[PDB]
Amino acid sequence: GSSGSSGRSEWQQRERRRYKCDECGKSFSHSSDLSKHRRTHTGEKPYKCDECGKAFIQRSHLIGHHRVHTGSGPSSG
Ligand SMILES: [Zn+2]
Ligand SMILES: [Zn+2]
Repeated sequence: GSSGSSGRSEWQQRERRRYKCDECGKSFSHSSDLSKHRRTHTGEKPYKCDECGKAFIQRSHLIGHHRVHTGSGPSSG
């Protein structure tokens, strides 16, 4: 037969704003600005997951980590 990791079998992806804070709930056009904002809440890693609730220094660290958590936009009738 046939097989192999494929995933990404989604039709519509609706992920939160590209640059938005979870602490307060604000959004920004630039990531650089948002990064400086999060500070007003805490001065730690510029990245932090929500599902698990962990902080990361590098980007890739989170980019790949996200995997652990299912990624699929919400569907509706
Ligand atoms: Zn905030
Ligand atoms: Zn996580």
